[PDB]
Formats: sequence, C-alpha cells, structure tokens
Amino acid sequence: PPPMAGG
Amino acid sequence: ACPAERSGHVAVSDGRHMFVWGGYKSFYLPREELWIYNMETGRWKKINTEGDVPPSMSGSCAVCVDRVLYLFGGHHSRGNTNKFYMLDSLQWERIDCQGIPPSSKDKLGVWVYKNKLIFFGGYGYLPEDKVLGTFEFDETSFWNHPRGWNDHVHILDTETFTWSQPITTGKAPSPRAAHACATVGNRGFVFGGRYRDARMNDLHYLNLDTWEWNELIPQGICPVGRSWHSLTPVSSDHLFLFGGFTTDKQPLSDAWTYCISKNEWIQFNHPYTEKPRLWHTACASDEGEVIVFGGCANNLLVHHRAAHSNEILIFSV
Repeated sequence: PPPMAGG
Repeated sequence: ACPAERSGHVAVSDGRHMFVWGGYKSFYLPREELWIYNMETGRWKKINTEGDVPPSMSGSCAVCVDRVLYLFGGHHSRGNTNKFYMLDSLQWERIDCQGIPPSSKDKLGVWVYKNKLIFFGGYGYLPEDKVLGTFEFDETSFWNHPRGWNDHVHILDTETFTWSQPITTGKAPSPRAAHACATVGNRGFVFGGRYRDARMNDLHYLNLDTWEWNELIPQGICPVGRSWHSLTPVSSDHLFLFGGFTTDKQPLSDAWTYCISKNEWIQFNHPYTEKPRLWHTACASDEGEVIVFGGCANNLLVHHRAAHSNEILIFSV
C-alpha cells in the first residue's frame, strides 16, 4: 500500500 | 484511555508530555485526535482539535519547539503533501509559507537549530527543478504518479515562515527515505534509511553553522543497515538508536547508543528483545528515558498480516 512505499 | 495501534504517526515531546498524532493501521487514524502521554505518570489523554486540521496522514515530519508543534509533509488518502501546519499547545493553523516549498513527500527528517527547521530527504513526487539537490525515481512506483527519493535540504525560517535552501559543501548522503535525523548542538545527524535496493548503515552529519556535510566512520562494530528506525539525542554526547527494518526485511529489536565524542557505537542491553519495532516513534524524557510508542512488530509490507502496536516501551539509559 502507497504510504509505505519507498521505505 | 489508550490510543489505537498505529505506524507512521508522529510523536514530539517537551521532556514531560509526549504528543502523538496520525499514522495508519491494518486505514488512517482520525485526523482531529491528538494524543498526549504524560511521561511522568504514564497516563494518556485525548483531545480533539479544530482549526485547519491536517488530513489524516502517515509519514509526516513533526517537531516540538517551545510547546509549539510544527508538522510538515506526509501521506494522506490522496497522496503526498508539502503543506506546513502548526499547533500551539486546540487549533491547527495551516501556514501559507513564502518561498519555494519542498516537493510533496513523506518519511523524511528534520533538525531544529535556532529559528530554523531544517528538513532532509524523503519520498514523494518529482519536484520542480527549481529545487537543488538530487532526486531519483523508485522504478517500481511506475507500476503503481511515480515517486522517488531525494537528498534535498530545505530551511523553514520560523522568523518569517519563508522556505529556502542552503548551499552546502562536502558530500551529502545519497537520496533516502525512512532515515532518522537527530540534532545535537549545531550538528544534524542522519543515520541509515532506504535508497534503491538497500536499507543503509551509513552515518553523516550536516554542520548547521557552516552547511558542511561530514561522513562519520565509526571504528569497530556498527548496527546493521536499516530504515524505519528511531534515533534520539539522550545527552550532549549520545544518540539512542532503536529498531527498524533490514534490507532483507528483518524487523529489529536491537538498541544502541552512538557516542559522539568517541565516534563509537555501543550496543545497549534491554528487556524488549522480543519486541522488535519499525516505524515507531521515540521521545527523550527529562529523566533520561527514551519513550518508544507504536510501530509494527513484523514486516508491515504484508498488510493483511501486519502487527501494528500501541505499546509504550521505556528504555532507561
């Protein structure tokens, strides 16, 4: 899900 | 009275009271709620806020300065933002800043130095090239607007609420998100974070007087690379590191202090080895404790299996 992308 | 479980919330503190807002769980927690944890008594209180209440978000970047709460960025149901809010501690105010704001992003860090709030890095949309520094796309985001990491440094001057960027020297850390920042004196430390295919273990600091980047190479054993960890000043010479998430997706429960004067990592023994946390928060109390709240016990990328927590963990250091 988009909020945890990039971590 | 107890806040619901969550990750990607913010927590800030004055040494006595811990303010907790936002985050998401397995989606976003109620935007108008502000949770306050009394570090001395261990009790929570909820208060509802008004004014320009920010959208419910994960990954926002917050600070507490003289009991004034400042909040930047984050991810709401419709994507990343670059809005800036303040809350004087029941009424939120959205501040229409002057200057060119940073690009819309989340999972970054902030240093506080005098009148300046200094933001670094994060994950979000392609900027306008007016911004200086570097941005690198996360190629997998094209398959779900594309987003990417940045290594930008922005100043918000609280004297005028004007955005600017410092000219820096030295080698900046690579772009990154879910790194941790901590401030001691005029040194803005940054440790680890996610960039491309790695969760990293490098340590730098930005001199907040001279705007010179320095890489620190501690001698001996260093913590494993990670993102979604916390890094917290606990003295004028020690940074407390807890938890996070490795490159190989291991949730972490190790705790360390970085001794600044010795330039040395020291692994800290504690009773919470079976309580790994990531995307938690951490606040230093006046009585030498670090108060950890929220975050996720396992790999949060498997959303239907995510173990978000509302536990308080207290490290006495």
